Amino acid sequence: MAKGNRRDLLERNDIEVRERDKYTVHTLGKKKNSVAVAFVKAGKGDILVNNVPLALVRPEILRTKVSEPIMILGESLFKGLDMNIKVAGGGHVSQIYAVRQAISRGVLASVKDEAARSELRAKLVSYDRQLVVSDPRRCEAKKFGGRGARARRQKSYR
Amino acid sequence: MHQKYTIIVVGKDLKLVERYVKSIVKEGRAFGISGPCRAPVRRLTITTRKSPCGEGTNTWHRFELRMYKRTFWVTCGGNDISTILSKTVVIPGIQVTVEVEEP
Amino acid sequence: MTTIVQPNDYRDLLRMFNTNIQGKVVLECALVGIKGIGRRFANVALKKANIDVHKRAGELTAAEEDALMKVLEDPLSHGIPAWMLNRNNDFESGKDMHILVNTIASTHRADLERLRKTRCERGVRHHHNLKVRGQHTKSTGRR
Amino acid sequence: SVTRVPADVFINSFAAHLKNRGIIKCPAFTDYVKTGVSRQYAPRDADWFYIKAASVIRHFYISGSHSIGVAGLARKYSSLQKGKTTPHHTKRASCKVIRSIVSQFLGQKLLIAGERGRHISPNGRKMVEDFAEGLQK
Amino acid sequence: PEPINARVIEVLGRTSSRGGITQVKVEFMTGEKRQIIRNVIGPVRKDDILVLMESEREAR
Amino acid sequence: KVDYPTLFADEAAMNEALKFIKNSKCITHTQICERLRVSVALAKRVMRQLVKSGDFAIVSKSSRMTIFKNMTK
Amino acid sequence: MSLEVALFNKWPLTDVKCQDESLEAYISIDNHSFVPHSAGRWSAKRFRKAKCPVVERLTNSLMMHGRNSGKKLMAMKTVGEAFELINLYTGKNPVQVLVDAVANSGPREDSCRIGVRRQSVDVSPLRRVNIGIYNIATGARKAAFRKVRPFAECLAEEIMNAAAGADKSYAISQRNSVERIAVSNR
RNA sequence: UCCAUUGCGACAACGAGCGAGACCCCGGCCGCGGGCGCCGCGGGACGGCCCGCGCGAGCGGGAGGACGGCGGGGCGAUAGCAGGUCUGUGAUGCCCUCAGACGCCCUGGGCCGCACGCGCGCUACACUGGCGGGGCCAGCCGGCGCCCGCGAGGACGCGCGGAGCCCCCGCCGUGGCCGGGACCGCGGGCUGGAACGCCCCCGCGCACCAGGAAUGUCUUGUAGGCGCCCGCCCCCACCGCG
Repeated sequence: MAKGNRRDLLERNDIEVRERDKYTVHTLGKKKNSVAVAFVKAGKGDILVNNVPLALVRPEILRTKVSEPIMILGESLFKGLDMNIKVAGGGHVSQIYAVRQAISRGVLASVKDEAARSELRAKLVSYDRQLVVSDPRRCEAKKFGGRGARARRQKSYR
Repeated sequence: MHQKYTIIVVGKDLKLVERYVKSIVKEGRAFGISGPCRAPVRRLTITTRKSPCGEGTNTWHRFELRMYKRTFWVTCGGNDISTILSKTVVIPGIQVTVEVEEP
Repeated sequence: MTTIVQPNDYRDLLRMFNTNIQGKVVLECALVGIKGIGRRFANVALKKANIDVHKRAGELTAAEEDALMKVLEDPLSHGIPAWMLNRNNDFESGKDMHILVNTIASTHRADLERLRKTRCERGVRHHHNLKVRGQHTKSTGRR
Repeated sequence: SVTRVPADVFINSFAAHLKNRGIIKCPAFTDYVKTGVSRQYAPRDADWFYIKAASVIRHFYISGSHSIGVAGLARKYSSLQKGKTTPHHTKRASCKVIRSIVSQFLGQKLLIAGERGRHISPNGRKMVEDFAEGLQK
Repeated sequence: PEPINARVIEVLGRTSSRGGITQVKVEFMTGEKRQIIRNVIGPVRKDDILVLMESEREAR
Repeated sequence: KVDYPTLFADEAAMNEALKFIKNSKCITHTQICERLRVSVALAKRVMRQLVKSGDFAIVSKSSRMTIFKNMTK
Repeated sequence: MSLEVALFNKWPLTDVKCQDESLEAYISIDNHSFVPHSAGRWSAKRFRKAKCPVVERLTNSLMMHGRNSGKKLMAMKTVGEAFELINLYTGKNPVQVLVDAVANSGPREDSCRIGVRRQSVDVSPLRRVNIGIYNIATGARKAAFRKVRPFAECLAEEIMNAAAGADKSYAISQRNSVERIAVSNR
């Protein structure tokens, strides 16, 4: 239902103010019509999605996909960070991929050191480059000649 | 005195509708008139066959007319009806750039 | 259900209303073979009759069988809604009943006879073999 | 709370408890209903009412101070109508059962009346969270 | 008789109508080093390994 | 063309049906259906009984398919 | 290494290799996501699909016919069940079995009307592996149609029979027929 | 040489122009400003860098980058057709009709009528499935509460709000069967002055076991599958634009 670019979602005004400030880092990730917003604060370590524990997100079979940014690296740094992700857009899979992208970008920023940041960048991008850089391709239009983007209505030459 | 008045600008052309606001904000330099909310564009759409008789390959015209609009409800009662007229005179005269004031 | 070995009373081939039901299919759907009895009127009928609807047809027993017979001839006297009967109303009785295989032939037949004598439009299209409802016949269903 | 446990277990356990405690009591018209024009046949299970009620109460708890209309819940139980030699079209569920369920809940003060519709009363939130923690272990 | 696998070297381009077939100048990386010719279907590129069932065949 | 009983009359349900598998390690409702020459639901119920007995265990349960193993061998 | 990408979290991917040198570098059996899914736009290049994980290719062909076009998660589940069955029967790591099945299939000679006096030409490795995959998928699909047994059982049976080299399999039969008819035209 | 009379280099030719390009709308990255509602102004990508060639324009490979080599649309040259349109118009020449009217209006009927031939489509022939319960996310954009009724619908009162596929648990078990829903019989409602129009319920349950000669369309968010809004509209979408 949510567009993804609403001012409310982008600024995460849903959270109460006194807890809004404690989140410092801001991150973003998207795939196709899906926008995921992540706020980070250092802590004992934990993740959330749309007010849900990270484990119990229901593509089920894609749990490893939502958690790849973690098991790729060590849990050492993920231990000291806590996230409150909020996602909205089109399709379960798109939301999944956007979420993992946001996780990667957010963890990358919080390192606070540029050299180790570059080292993590090299490690992560070696694996699936589309964990940091976004995916560009997007749905295209349809022309009146046919009933699809490229397909045309069947023609009878006789 | 104070009226919680509103300013609304409605038009089709992006050029004038964007230049006119700049003059308005100039005129409201000291009366506190501030940023305008820019509403989503109301892209009206119409389609029609290009052939009056419907011969040949079926083709379609696609005309659309957008309706940009901006709102300067900032004044509210911050200004008096005395210079609300002054608000409406120093502004430039654009041929088509409809506007209306309500409290 | 919860049955592996067959009942000692297992009736392998049931019979009712001149129709025979094989005793290896689930109960609710096997009864559908009766003309005038579908699913909706099945699961409702049994339940009012205190019968398990997921047990094989071969496992029921006379007492259950006859109990189902009763609700199946005088149903309105058992709570079933009046909007559920196949014949929601009758022309001469003026009441609401449910008719079955034995007397479902004389329900479109005698209906037709009424149409004929009155010389209605609907009856004529039934005699020359034409569609009855507003239907295009220029190119539809060519024989 | 509830949000850290999947809906599959929570719904069934709360349904069993709701039947045991005698909170909701299935009426007579639960014998011969199809639950929505979209469907074709009737529910196979013998206690669908209580599952439905538990899903509804969870829905109300998740919505917080927002208010949900009887029809608003009916669009979340919509299905697809098939068997018509034409493209399938979506349809809404039934509203009478939902109405009876909310009436039964409100008669127990677990559901406060708002300006439009209703929302979860504080004691209802208490109960939902209590069962959630009780089954969390 | 045994089909011996070949190492590809230099490709002389398509040599057919409708495309599809491509020419090649393979050689035996089995230590033989016999720069012979052969014809190949589908995509192909340098360093490709091919299994010839005719140890001795020609085309041009 | 092929007709399968939905329940064993007697004996069949222990002399063999509960024994043919015993001389097996892996199985599935369809494997036995084609093997034992009977319907599927019978295999489902019988496998329930067997797992309750404890001899047969599960490896990958799902709604569509549930492979079993002969732990007691 | 820092991480060991175990497929489905049950079978290690470390010790796997195809003995055949013909297409060793054309079978990507090193880099595999923990699950067969991936959105990467493989084949955008020309030879890009050469590195795509083999299992992903395998699942991308089980949704061929129009009734199943676009359903990938079902295919992941199907492949999981198939791997359970294969490990159950044979007892060795399924991925090795899959690579053997792909290797044995894949013709080594074909008949084309070069330049119909069809002649016998050799075949590129990539076509070999693609054809092996396609033949396996279609052979499993054919049997399961209008038949009691499920798709996954057919898939497993096909893979075991192929890796066994038995001509009983559909794919091996097809390969033998093609090779022989090509020899006819040499 | 270029997808291109797009370019390099010659020549009784010299010098210009139109079309092509440039151009306008949309989308991907970044910045500023403002902000009820994400919407206004700008940067950025240019065969630019490296390596091969080629005088040459330009071709092949590798990088770095949101994007790499015409990303999708709009515009559309000269000349021409007895192509369509007098039934789109206060656009029209000449004919025909003009007080028993081809003028305008009213009541009915018809344009749907059916032994048959085919053109664009829709539903299926099932286990990669059908039924029941549950969980859940879109965009062009968008209106809701209470109470009766099985449902379609109905009486009130106010401004408030989004789905199929899919995933999970069970039943069915290769039987034209729980696949299929054409056709037909009672009944309950809506629009309208007026049902021949449209919805819902019970019942009956046609062909159809993957379709010959022949033939059509398609290269990335593409085919295919899945659904959702607008158009004409008192009611109705298997259609068309999206």
